[PDB]
Amino acid sequence: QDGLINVRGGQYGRELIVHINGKDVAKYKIPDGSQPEHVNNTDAQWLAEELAKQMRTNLSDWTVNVGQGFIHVTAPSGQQIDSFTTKDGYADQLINPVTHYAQSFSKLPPNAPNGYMVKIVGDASKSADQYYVRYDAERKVWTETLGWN
Amino acid sequence: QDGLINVRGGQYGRELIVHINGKDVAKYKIPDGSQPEHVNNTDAQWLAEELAKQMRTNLSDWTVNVGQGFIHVTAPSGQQIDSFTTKDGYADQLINPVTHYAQSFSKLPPNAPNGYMVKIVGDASKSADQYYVRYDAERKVWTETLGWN
Repeated sequence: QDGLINVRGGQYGRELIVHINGKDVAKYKIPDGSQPEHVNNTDAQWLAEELAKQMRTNLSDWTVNVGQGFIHVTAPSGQQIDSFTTKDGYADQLINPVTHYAQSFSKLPPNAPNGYMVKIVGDASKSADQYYVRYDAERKVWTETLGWN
Repeated sequence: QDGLINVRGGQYGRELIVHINGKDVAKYKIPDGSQPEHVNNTDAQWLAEELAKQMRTNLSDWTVNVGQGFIHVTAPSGQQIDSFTTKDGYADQLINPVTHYAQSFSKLPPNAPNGYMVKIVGDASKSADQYYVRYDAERKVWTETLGWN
């Protein structure tokens, strides 16, 4: 019942969709560069509201906020974020659907706003258990805290 | 009896084929940039159905699906994916035929959809055995599970 899609510099001609709840939500491709309006377009920040303003129209029952970040999808008590994929168009380094479960400490979202926790799972390279981090911030830092339940 | 070809940003003038069952299947080269239709073309996502729609025409007995991903080739009980290579045109970082056997944890496909297992073989750098991972997701994470048979 929350979790987030960080945006990083969408280049030209890449259809970005968000596949929450099975439906194709937040459809946009960054248009082909002929140049002047397109170079202001290729940033992540203008997309960060352009992707989000369509998700305020579609399924439509919960509120969206973005900071430098992400797109902080968060549902009410009835619905959840099952089948959460988000197509990239370019390689994986374009945008990422990142959730409450990362597979390493290095693969971790930059902002992920203050009330947020990740179950870091083992890297399968060290003999490590599965600790949790909980960004807290006021200061951009991933600590280590208690389990959620 | 499954396994997958991740696509990452095919640049201009690179013939991509998929060599399943010996035959040259899914032939396309990304056309030379003169510019406007070609910059929408150079993405991985438009290729992800363009490569797959030819494999729905050729050998033709099994269904294809793609998510953000890959091309999830999966055969029926009679046929298998023997001689599975997939030409890249650019370097190895363009597209990769990746199967149920990786040689390290770092060399591992990003999505590889939920019902999928990899035999991680030893890196020949540590004194390590050959453990299996089994992506499970709902959460983009490679765990460690039981053997298949």
